[PDB]
Amino acid sequence: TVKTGIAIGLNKGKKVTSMTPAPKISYKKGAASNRTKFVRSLVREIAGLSPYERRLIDLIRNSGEKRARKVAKKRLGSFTRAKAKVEEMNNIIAASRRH
Amino acid sequence: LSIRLKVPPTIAQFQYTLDRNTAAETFKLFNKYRPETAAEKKERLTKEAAAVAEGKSKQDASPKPYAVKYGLNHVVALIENKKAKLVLIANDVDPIELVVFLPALCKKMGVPYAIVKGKARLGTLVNQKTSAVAALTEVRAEDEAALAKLVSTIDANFADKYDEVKKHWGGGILGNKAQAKMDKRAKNSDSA
Amino acid sequence: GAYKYLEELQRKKQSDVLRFLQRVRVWEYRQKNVIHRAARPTRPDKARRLGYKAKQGFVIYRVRVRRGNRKRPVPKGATYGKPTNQGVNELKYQRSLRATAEERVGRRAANLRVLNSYWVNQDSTYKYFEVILVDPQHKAIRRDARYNWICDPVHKHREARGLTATGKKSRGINKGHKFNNTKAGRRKTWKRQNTLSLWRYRK
Amino acid sequence: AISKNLPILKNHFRKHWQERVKVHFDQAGKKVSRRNARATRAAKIAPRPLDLLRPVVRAPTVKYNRKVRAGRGFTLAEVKAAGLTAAYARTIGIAVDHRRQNRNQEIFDANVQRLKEYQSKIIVFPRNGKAPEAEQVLSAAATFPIAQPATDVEARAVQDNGESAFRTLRLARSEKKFRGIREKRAREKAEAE
RNA sequence: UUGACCUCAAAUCAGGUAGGAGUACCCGCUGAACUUAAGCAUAUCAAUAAGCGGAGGAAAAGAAACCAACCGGGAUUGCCUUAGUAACGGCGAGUGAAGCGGCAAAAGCUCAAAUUUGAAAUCUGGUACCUUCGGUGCCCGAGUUGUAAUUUGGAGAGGG
RNA sequence: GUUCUUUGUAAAGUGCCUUCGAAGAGUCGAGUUGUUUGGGAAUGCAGCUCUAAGUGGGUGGUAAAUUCCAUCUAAAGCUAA
RNA sequence: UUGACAUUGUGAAGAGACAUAGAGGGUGUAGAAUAAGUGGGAGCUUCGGCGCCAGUGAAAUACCACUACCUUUAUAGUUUC
Repeated sequence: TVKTGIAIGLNKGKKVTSMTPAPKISYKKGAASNRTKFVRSLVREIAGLSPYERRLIDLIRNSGEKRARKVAKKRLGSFTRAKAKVEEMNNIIAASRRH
Repeated sequence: LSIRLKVPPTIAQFQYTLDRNTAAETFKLFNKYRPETAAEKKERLTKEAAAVAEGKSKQDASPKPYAVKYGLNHVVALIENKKAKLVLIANDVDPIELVVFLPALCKKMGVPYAIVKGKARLGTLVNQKTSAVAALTEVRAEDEAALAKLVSTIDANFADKYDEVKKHWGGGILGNKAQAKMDKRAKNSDSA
Repeated sequence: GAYKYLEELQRKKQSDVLRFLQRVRVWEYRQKNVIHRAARPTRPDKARRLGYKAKQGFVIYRVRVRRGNRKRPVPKGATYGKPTNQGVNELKYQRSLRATAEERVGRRAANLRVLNSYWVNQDSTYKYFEVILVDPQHKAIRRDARYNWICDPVHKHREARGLTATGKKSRGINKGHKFNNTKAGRRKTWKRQNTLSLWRYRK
Repeated sequence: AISKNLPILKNHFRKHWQERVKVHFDQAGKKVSRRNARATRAAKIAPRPLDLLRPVVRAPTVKYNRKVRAGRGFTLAEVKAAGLTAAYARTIGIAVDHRRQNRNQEIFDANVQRLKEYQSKIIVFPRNGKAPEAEQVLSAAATFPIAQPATDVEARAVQDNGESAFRTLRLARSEKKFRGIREKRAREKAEAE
């Protein structure tokens, strides 16, 4: 981020001429592949959905995308999982009644 | 499970059994295909001592061991490589959680699965006690017509009944003394 | 191998299709007593990554206790000191009802050696934590190939240890800020660090 | 009641530190004993030096300067670009780190160069017995001291072309703070389509 | 009108295991009072005294979902220092941790998540033999609900 | 320092290119109550309802949310001085 | 001693009051009238209807509002019956 090379003030850090080789070995836990999307297209299709999620799929489209998110917010316990669970439901509805 | 009350839509196949007319030819077909027992294999190693070991011929001067396929709750390479044909189902099945995803491992890939009951007698042709499935990828020409014939039978008696079974639940089975009063009550309530 | 499909299975037992099977799981758990004899494991996925070998040693127990807290047998409150400290029912325990699944069958484990433990099914009255044990005086265990530490005097018999797999299940005893409390123990993590160590060569 | 204008002591006093004070009357006790184990249990037992050649690592933070510290190994990247493998270094005596490597250039240009003054100074004895003795040194940690590399000497000419500094760093600190304020109104101004 | 596998049992045999004393130090769980108190509760004393169980021959903890905003950092505990300033307390009496720097002592490892599928190779038990903290051969059981070999976050496995 | 044996057309480690990247299943998080503590509006332990993710999750001594970056790879065990 | 969720499945379930909006009657003497306690009377699309049209007379009839609602229906649903 363009260091200063001198005393602190504007930027933070020192001009380190790193060779930036190979970092860690597990940044991307998920990917496309043919196995990660093979289990959910074989197991999840059996049970379908959960009783508490069969009501949440009738609030997003019907009661808009505001209060419906609050319902699932207190249902879980946090809002940090409202974009990793509720957002995932957008692909479930489209792969059910739509397709 | 499938006697008293309702049944889970994920299964509903324990109430259906296979006839003894088709299962007879099925068991006899797997009779000729079985690995050698421990009593007739360890001694065989001493016979090939002057043909394989001292003969310097690893898997060269030996007949092809046409063994029938197998595997139940441990199937990975038989799906990704598309090497699954005739698929059987266990009888007892103690793990209840390990039976609700067995037909799904054949329906998605289009593998002709057969809902059968029994794995103990088929465990004798594998040098064990319990068995599983019995597919054939590299079958000889001796039983070529005796394998493709059973394909049309299974697909027209098992593959055609999966989507319809999944939708409906399953029940209406009579109990015991319960039906000796409940059914006798509606008779007098309608036409005494 | 094919346990990848079992990984997805979590809330499917409560879904409107296997929710009836949930009672079938806790079914056999209550029908049996506390101490008995079992055979092959029911969950090949959990009772495996904790230590497994297809032979005669790795089993799965089935202990049944109550569900709630505990009230000390004091004559309707033998304590009774400070109004905040008081409360025989307000004393809703604090630090042990999880090793209970081993703390009582530990007598049945003192002659053995507890490997690990887990959970299967529960209700609103009892608790069912299946625990796997490994016989240390078994020659197949004393040799094998992988494990070579079972012979040495190592374990603490997981029933009075407090450092069980179900005990190390919690217990944040790392190195950070949330781990400075019980880093040493209970006494030496206070009686020692607050001790003015005075040598011969005083200042 | 009242201590008036006196510093109130708030240390470990009121507690029962009559039998709590863990006095240590050793020092010289464990000294000689370990030294009887350094000339026997470390000398006449496994003829290998204890304190090996530790990697000269620096001690950062502005709070401390011209310091010097040791490490636990020379990673894997430094060993790979040395001459031998990692598994082979565990047999000789070369210290190897763990769980990760390094990315800094100054680190790579300090530890690798030091290994060249160690690997080329020693040899490898065969596993078929033999292995003669040529008087080894039981001190490799404090053999080659490395201080902080000095830059330019004390003879720099007068160079100036707008130092400011005090006025520059003052606006630099302000620019660091006022980033989501000045650019905030500027972004809402250029969006006027 | 007739034989197997799984689950659940019953002895006095070869071969094994269990019930405690002492108990410095240390660890897990549960749980009090007295002293001080510009009255009483909160708080301090005190994750305490006493008592009980298990493991070890040091224990607990520790080879990173840790510690930083710098010159990037290189495992745990303890003595010295950081460290008596902040925090907690009817802000009263009291309690009061961790990081940087420095010193002593160093060499680290591996299950499942993974099918050899064109020869169930390893481990347990019994008999004989032998060089008995062991090895070879024959005969069983456990074992298709997949063992074993290889591999461990620093990458690793599967081809040419 | 010796004497007596062929393990082995074996085992292990290292470099480049293509095809790749698995990760523990009532556990974590959040909320309520009790106990304890040095941690300031939830640090550790125990119990309960709701209840996790697969280009992910969590921490880094001051809660939450939106747009970026980022010290780790846990809920399993063993391990001199 | 009391209550919600969960433990603990299923929806063929007799009869009510609601969470956003548009009609339906506002009838006491007299005035043929719907003049509802109070407020507002120069006004909204302007070519055009009523702006204060007649008799009576305490209050006189479009117009963004504090309003008591006799009796129904109402989209994905509904804590305790």
